[PDB]
Amino acid sequence: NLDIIGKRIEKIKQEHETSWHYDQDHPYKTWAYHGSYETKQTASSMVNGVVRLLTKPWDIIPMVTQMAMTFKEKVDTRTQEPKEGTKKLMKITAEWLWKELGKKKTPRMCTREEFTRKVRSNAALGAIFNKWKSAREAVEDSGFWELVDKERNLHLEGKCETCVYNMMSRAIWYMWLGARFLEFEALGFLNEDHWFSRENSLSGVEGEGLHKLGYILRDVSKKEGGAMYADDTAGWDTRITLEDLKNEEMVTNHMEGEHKKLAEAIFKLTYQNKVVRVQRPTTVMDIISRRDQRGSGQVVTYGLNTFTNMEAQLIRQMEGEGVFKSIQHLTVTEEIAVKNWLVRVGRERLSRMAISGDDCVVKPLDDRFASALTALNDMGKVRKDIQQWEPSRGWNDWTQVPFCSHHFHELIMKDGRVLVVPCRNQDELIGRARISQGAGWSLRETACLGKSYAQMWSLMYFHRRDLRLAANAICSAVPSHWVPTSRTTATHEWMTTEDMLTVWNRVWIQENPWMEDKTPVESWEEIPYLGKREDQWCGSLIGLTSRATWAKNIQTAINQVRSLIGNEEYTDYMPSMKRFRR
Ligand SMILES: Fc1ccc(NC2CCOCC2)nc1
Ligand SMILES: [Zn+2]
Ligand SMILES: [Zn+2]
Repeated sequence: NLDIIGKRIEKIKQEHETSWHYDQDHPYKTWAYHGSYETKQTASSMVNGVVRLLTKPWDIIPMVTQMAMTFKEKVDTRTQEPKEGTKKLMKITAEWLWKELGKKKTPRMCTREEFTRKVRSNAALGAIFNKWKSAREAVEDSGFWELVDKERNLHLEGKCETCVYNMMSRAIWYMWLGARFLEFEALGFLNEDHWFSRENSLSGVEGEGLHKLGYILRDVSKKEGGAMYADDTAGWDTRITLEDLKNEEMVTNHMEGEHKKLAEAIFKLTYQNKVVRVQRPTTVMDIISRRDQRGSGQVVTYGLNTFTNMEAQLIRQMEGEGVFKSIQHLTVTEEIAVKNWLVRVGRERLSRMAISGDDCVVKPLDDRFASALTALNDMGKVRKDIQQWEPSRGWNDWTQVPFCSHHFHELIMKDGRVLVVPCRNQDELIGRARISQGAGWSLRETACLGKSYAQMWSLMYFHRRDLRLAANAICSAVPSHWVPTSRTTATHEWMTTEDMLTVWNRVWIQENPWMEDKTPVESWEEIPYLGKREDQWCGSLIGLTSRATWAKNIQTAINQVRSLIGNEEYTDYMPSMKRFRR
């Protein structure tokens, strides 16, 4: 309690000393309360007019249009302590997993220089507005780094003053850029040096890209075993136990010198003890603490989520295989059986999984996995939309498994080569491309965001008739040389001014390890679509009157957007499609 968080609390107390009141009508049951103080403020979703003008048929589809319009009672729940058998399974598994992840990697500190390059090329690092405007300005000023230095030396002393979370099934915990630096310095190596790559972790997919995930799931499907399981956890971040946070900290056992002490302090002072500020309407700022749950930077959150998910799923596999009999207590010889399973088959069992933070697919040895629920439930990783003790539904076909919000099709080219392509309901793809975040967008910046979605569709979703047509229309309506942009950046090969056919060939043919024949494709007409009925099943409007009129009259829509943008240099991309080619 207060010896580790007090200083941070003490400090905030004084910045609002003409406001501090121990409110008595405070809602928190599971968050420890400390006090309140005066504040007054809230960024909703804006429409991208370039994408909307070129997707007119979707103006009357509520699944698209409702996406642009508009539980914090899950953060305020608690998770019971796991039993001694569960705690032992996790500690053995975590010890073993860090060693395996560390065999071909060296933990190291990330640098001011690396941090500065990050901010000067924009990533969602989750900082705040104060003393400096943007992140870009604070990183150039030496005052900031003196602030960073004071905290840095405070952390080496086992103490914390300024590392405080700000809240805003989603809950995002912003910190000041300084606290974000110190987290990146100590733990950025997990992401920067690709600890969760598939090559390094066997279960992981970090840095893969949507064009690889289907091939990875098809490779898991080739293993002998049972159904493919893809259980979602109900609110994963809220189910992270203090025992989980202590198993994650064991990465520090692999460190040395300064780095070890700096990493130990992030885990002790900011992860295993937290201070948060929350906006209440009744409008005060509440200063609450708790020891458990996930509240880190989103990039460190991804790697530690992947780690603890890999651990949980290996333990569920051990349970299905009868490695241990009960979670109440491991015998002395059960401990040696678990250790020996890990050493003997651990790497094979990791290769049976695809894990992306809280998202997993597992192809276990057999279907005993389906009813192996005691460890999973007792670790607190309770499955979503199924009754606590009901067996998991198994998927018989890798093409029907959900993963990273997608499913995957096998698509055969006219020349016999096999593509495994990513897919999701087309209403979701169109509805997302019609949304922008934040204020002060010029027409040119709105156009370049539309172009980013269009190029993503040409590379990932070329097999959907409506998206290849709409992508060609947007790229025809935006000036040819204008550069695609985003405000929150997986691999993003569509973010380029290179010819999209050249990028398609590099991604799907040249650099694709599942494609033996490297013959380049010479035109978009060589590049296939889903079957017409499969395209409709996944949300295509082909066969509707609205869609036929849109496709026939597309040059009129393109010219409407060109007239709004004005006299600029444009290319007509529609003749790359058979139907507009004379
Ligand atoms: F590009 C296309 C693709 C399909 C289509 N219509 C067909 C959809 C399936 O039932 C027969 C008609 N029109 C244009
Ligand atoms: Zn601190
Ligand atoms: Zn599909």
